[PDB]
Amino acid sequence: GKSHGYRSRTRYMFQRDFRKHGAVHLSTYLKVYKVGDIVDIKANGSIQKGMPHKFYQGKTGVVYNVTKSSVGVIINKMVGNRYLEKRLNLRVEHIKHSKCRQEFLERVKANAAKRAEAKAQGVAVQLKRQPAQPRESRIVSTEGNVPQTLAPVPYETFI
Amino acid sequence: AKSKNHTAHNQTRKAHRNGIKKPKTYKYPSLKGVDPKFRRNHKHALHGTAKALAAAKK
Amino acid sequence: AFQKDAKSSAYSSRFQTPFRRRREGKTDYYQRKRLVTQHKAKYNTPKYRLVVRFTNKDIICQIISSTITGDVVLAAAYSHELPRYGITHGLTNWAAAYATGLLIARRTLQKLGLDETYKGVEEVEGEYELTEAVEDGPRPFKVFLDIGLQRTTTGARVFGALKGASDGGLYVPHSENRFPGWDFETEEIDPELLRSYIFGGHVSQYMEELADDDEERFSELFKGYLADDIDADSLEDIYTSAHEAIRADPAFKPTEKKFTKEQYAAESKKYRQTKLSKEERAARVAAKIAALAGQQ
Amino acid sequence: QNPMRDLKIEKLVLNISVGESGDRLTRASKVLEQLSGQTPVQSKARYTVRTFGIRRNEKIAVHVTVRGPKAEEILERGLKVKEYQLRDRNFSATGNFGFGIDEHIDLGIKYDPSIGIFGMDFYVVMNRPGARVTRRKRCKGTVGNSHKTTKEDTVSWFKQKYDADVLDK
Amino acid sequence: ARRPARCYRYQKNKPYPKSRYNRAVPDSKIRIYDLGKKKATVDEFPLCVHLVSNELEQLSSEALEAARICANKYMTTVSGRDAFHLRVRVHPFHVLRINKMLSCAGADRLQQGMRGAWGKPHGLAARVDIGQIIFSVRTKDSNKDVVVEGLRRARYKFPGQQKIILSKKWGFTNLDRPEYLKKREAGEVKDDGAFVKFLSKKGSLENNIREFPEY
RNA sequence: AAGCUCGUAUCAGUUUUAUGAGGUAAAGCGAAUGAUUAGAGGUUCCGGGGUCGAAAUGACCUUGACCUAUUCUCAAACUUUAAAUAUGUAAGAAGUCCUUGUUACUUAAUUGAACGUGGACAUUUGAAUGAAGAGCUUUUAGUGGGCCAUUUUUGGUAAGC
RNA sequence: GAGAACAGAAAUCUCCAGUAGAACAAAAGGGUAAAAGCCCCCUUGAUUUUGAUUUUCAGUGUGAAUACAAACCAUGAAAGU
RNA sequence: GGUUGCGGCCAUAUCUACCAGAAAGCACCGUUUCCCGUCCGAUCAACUGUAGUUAAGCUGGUAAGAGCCUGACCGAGUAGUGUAGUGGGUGACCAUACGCGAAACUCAGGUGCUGCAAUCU
Ligand SMILES: [K+]
Ligand SMILES: [Mg+2]
Ligand SMILES: [Mg+2]
Ligand SMILES: [Mg+2]
Ligand SMILES: [Mg+2]
Ligand SMILES: [Mg+2]
Ligand SMILES: [Mg+2]
Ligand SMILES: [Mg+2]
Ligand SMILES: [Mg+2]
Ligand SMILES: [Mg+2]
Ligand SMILES: [Mg+2]
Ligand SMILES: [Mg+2]
Ligand SMILES: [Mg+2]
Ligand SMILES: [Mg+2]
Repeated sequence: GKSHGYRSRTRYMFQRDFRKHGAVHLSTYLKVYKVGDIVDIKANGSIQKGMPHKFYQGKTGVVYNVTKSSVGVIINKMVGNRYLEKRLNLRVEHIKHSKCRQEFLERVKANAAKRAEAKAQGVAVQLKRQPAQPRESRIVSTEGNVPQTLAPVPYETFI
Repeated sequence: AKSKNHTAHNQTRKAHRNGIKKPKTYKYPSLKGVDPKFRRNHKHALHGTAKALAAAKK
Repeated sequence: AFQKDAKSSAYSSRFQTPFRRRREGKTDYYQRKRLVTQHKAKYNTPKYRLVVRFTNKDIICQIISSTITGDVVLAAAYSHELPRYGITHGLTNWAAAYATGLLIARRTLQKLGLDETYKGVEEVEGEYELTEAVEDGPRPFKVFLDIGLQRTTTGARVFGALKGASDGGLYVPHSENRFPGWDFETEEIDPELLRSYIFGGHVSQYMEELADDDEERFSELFKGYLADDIDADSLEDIYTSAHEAIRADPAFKPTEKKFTKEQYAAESKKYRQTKLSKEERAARVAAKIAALAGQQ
Repeated sequence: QNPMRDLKIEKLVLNISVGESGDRLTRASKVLEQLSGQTPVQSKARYTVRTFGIRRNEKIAVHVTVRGPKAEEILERGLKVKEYQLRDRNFSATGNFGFGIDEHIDLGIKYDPSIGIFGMDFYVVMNRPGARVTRRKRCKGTVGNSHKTTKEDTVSWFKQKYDADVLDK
Repeated sequence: ARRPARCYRYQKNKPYPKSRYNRAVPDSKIRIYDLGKKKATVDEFPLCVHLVSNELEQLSSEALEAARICANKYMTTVSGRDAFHLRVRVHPFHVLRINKMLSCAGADRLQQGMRGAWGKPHGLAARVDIGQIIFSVRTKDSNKDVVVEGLRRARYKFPGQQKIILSKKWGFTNLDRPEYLKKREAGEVKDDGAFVKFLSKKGSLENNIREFPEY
């Protein structure tokens, strides 16, 4: 018969990152999680309690609850044709603070600074990010860089 | 008389006909799973804040 | 080397090294996790450890909180500071452990402004009691005993330092069944034996026994007592006056630090071999190769 | 020219591995308790191999560990049985050495039929000061190569002390 | 009653080796892979000739054994038993399966059709890629034509396309002949068995002195 | 189908940027596990034998193993490494920061936690592209035998299986 | 691996090496080394109350599991569990 | 800069073989009356800091060292792969187009960094 247990097909997912087995370092427990914090879920196979289901491995959610040894994380799970809210109770060994918003946070700080300097100096902002632009014109010198002519090589075996 | 057993064929098309809807975020989410000790103290704190702000209307 | 030394390349490649302080045999990380890990619903509250260590010739008593960058010392007390309070011998015995615990407790309470409140057990009688919170006042400074790798035995100097810190006004949760005098056959501790140990009674009784017995052993041990004119019966009042002085001024006047740190570094650098450069390594390799004009 | 790399007897272990676990084992325990002067410990079997009737956890052997002057005295007493002669093969590569005697009764009190006759196994573990580094709880370390006990050093120590000799290699 | 090899020519299945999950696999037909003067030193046989696959297919152990026997027999009777070292460089590790519908017309009465059709181990085959060397043979340059003809004879025992390629390496080493000659005159090559060991500029100078006294 | 609430508007089978997750393709096997070819150097203690040796293993040879450094070839239920495609999250006014009120929670402690009162910050309000708009609800039909093509892929010699 | 009477290839003792090549009831996979393994000491948290949550999923049930709350306890020096 | 206590990251820190280490610290080390634990004061407990030593631990250095770490127009834009064609080929498979892009290999460099407190020729 078929087998779909809780930890089915987790053989490599919940493995211990070769040469990184054993005790969890203390920074994991020294991190502090607040309601509203964004966390990535990655189960530690050595901590069998408070473990996420395999579906949430690699999912990023928001902390909604803080308990003695665990946090509650809000995930949006695709079920059918819509998203359902799921609330996981995960021990802190299975989560870490997400850096998915740190770029935005430093961008907000830098944008505030740039706006302040703009309103103290003159009128120019350019606060929105821009995609990589097409390259501008450039002059390529041949001084010491005379073009070397290449040709396709004949076939040989070298076996 | 055997038949087909399973397929996810056409299921994503059906799902996307009315689309995968994002779950309509709200300000002030529910406090369903929040620690009850915290909720008890939160109720008392909010009641105290309400009383203080009621007296603050002068 | 041998058939089992110079381990294989695969063994070395796949070996996972323990944490450095586990390799050094200094940190029990299983115990440290449970000591350090704070209830997540407090979010900043440091868990303070009363770290008690016993080297040869010194007793270290620290109060330590944990951060990601590393442990932070709030207050520290060493038994080599006890000569300032009037204890110059047996700086690692049970009474010195009690004195160092009392000193760290008093110093920490003074640093936190909790010395006047939570005076502790000033009238030491060897009774088992914890520091009690004062009504309508701040709770006592709570610390948790950290014995490290020291074994838990009935009569250990680490629990002597625990008793000292608790009597000094620090709230250190603990039971009495590890103090000297705890009757393993019943459910109560002998307070007079505990007080004797607090005031060095076991050492003084040994001194009197060794005096009434063979005397060259009493001249080998306790030689400093004879040279300082410290009779056995004076140990109790020596430790009593030490407790009074500790409570009077637990303020940690540090040493004067002659030969300041720059000179310390300069002197230590002379007896310090420096790593050779890659040019020097290549030169030595070339010298060793050229040393074989023929073959040795 | 060696300050405190003084080879000395770490311990002496007297072993009697009886095939059985009853009165014979109790008698052997009495034998190696009487001369050791301390209560010995009975060792259980781990397998059920053949011809011995040994089962898992059957308490088929008895051994006793002695240190200090008593260990030296018992070692000298057994070297007198061996006539102060040993084989080079008796010396381990790690610097320890042992021998075996039968007819334990030739030393101390006599045959004692109520106790019987047993053979014994002397193994002497040698070390230098600082072996505690290996055995302590905190900061456990490994003895350095120069400080390690060697078969050559133990042979030299064993023929210097006890005025004994070894046999052909 | 062996099935024709066309039934198992192509690499249709994932690799199916003998393992703890098979435990019942017949023995390979080819058991000898090194033959000729397999003890000859690297210096003795500079020329290398490869029989090289030009298809992604499977070579049965029976075909491998037949080709090895044919090539060895030709090269032995023409150039001598010890004028070459021939190495089969593919091993039949893939187990072929057979779902047996044998005989006894009326088999619909005692046969389940395609129900439970998982086959039993039928034989072994080596899975070869395009360009993968099937046969290698080192010899003296004077024996080039004999060795090429031996490989050409063996080529008839295999399905698909194979090519005879004269290697630019020295014997069974991975060095081009000029490079091996340069290392040999520099003294950084030592005969170990039928193969050699090379001096490296890494490792302890003591051992690099003890072996390779090129200093 | 009926609509309803709005539309200064919201979102998206898409890209970008930032940040995670993965253990498949490939690759690897002088890296672990398991397979696997050969020779070489040591255990003749090798499992012992052949052969002498008066007899030993005493000297050889040997086949088998073990050890050492090499060598050929492999893995759906092996693996250090490890893609491409696919995939979670974020890219603001429900934001960033600042002052200080509530609590029976928490702290040694106005320590913090959460929620508040007050205050500053609209051209690009903070990537791209698009947006017959967005959101919401009720109620019902039919259907619940499928099949085919490219690619991935299992059983099978194969099949318009 | 090197040693020790009977004792041999396997019994017990000793040292050295030993990243787990062992063990953890059972299938297999994961996990685990001052432990989760082995031995010893004390125990009944295999308890009470009624909720929330995860997997299967219709986001029904059932089973199993997670994190709390409110009690009463066990253990430990203690943090804790 | 050395050292100790507690640490963070957890080999650039490990491993192998040698050499060196002033001051302090640490350590080995001395003792068994008391508490305590052992077959064994070896471990654990306690006492002395006194009798001794840097021998070992520890720390640092050395090694065309093993491992590990970092980097590379090194291999290799290779293997693989997303997309495309009424492309080639009997087929097996392959080439091309628009993209993404390894691992092994080779070479070069490196061999703990660092927080808090105390202490030191
Ligand atoms: K052919
Ligand atoms: Mg993983
Ligand atoms: Mg159907
Ligand atoms: Mg513990
Ligand atoms: Mg198939
Ligand atoms: Mg998989
Ligand atoms: Mg593959
Ligand atoms: Mg334990
Ligand atoms: Mg079930
Ligand atoms: Mg001692
Ligand atoms: Mg001790
Ligand atoms: Mg030295
Ligand atoms: Mg190296
Ligand atoms: Mg088309």
